[PDB]
Amino acid sequence: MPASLQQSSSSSSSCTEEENKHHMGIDVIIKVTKQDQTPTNDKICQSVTEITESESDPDPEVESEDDSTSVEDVDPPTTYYSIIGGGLRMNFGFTKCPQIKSISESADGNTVNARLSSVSPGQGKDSPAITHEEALAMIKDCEVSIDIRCSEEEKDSDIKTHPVLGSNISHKKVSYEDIIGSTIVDTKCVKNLEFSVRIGDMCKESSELEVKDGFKYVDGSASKGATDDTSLIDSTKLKACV
Amino acid sequence: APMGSDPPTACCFSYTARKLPRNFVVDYYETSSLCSQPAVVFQTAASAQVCADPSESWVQEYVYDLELN
Repeated sequence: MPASLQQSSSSSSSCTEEENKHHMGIDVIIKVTKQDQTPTNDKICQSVTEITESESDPDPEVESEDDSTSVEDVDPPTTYYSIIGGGLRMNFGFTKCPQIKSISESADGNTVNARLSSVSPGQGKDSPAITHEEALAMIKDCEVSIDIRCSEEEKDSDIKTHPVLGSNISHKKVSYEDIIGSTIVDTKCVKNLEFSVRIGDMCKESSELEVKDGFKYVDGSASKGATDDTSLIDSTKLKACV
Repeated sequence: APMGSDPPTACCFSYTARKLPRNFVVDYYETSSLCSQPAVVFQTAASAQVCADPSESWVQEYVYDLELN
């Protein structure tokens, strides 16, 4: 009975009370349809590999940073991920975008989905908050890349019976902001591919701080279109891959 | 050695807005041609590959630099 009480002001305990502050997070749902050729593969949440640039300037791995001074002028690193599963290998590089703390996945039929997003305050995980200035600044530079490939690792699934932590944000229709960067897809194992992203407050929408983007990939046919990606996938069948 | 039928390929769909300093660019590669909308792709250190519009000078200068050293 942890009576230690997680304080209250903690960004992890609850939302802040500083009007000029918001809990900026991110949500990136994705639905991919397998080709009628690819073999069966339900083994989802096979594994996940988190990586990040040398960041700051602790010890550049053989000239991996500025190679010289590194105060705080400019030095934006990229967080990469390689969530394997569903016979597919999905990877994305978040640059200057909220820190993802929630990773889930699931399989249904000949398609597989993946929920990549940040955690809302009061979930047991950090969820920093900043001012509108830094918010508008981030939502602008924030860019996420993608590069799916055909896997074959028949390894087992590594999940946790612990419910998936949501960002409390909905993929409704709102201001359009080009956040999705490059998107490489090997037809060899991906017929369709829907992209949906969002960035805003995890406590309460703020319109200006709310934005969205996405595309529709079908049989090699792409198409930009801001639509209600709220039902794009069943947020219930999601499973934390740890 | 009969080439495949007509299997689509990787063709830039969108470019990154933020330019990644050379420090995070050890190599690069170009899309293809089967798509009348090519572009230049650059590699990094903690990512993989990311397309880039060749319409921006810095993208060209970056390529010219990798062509030499």
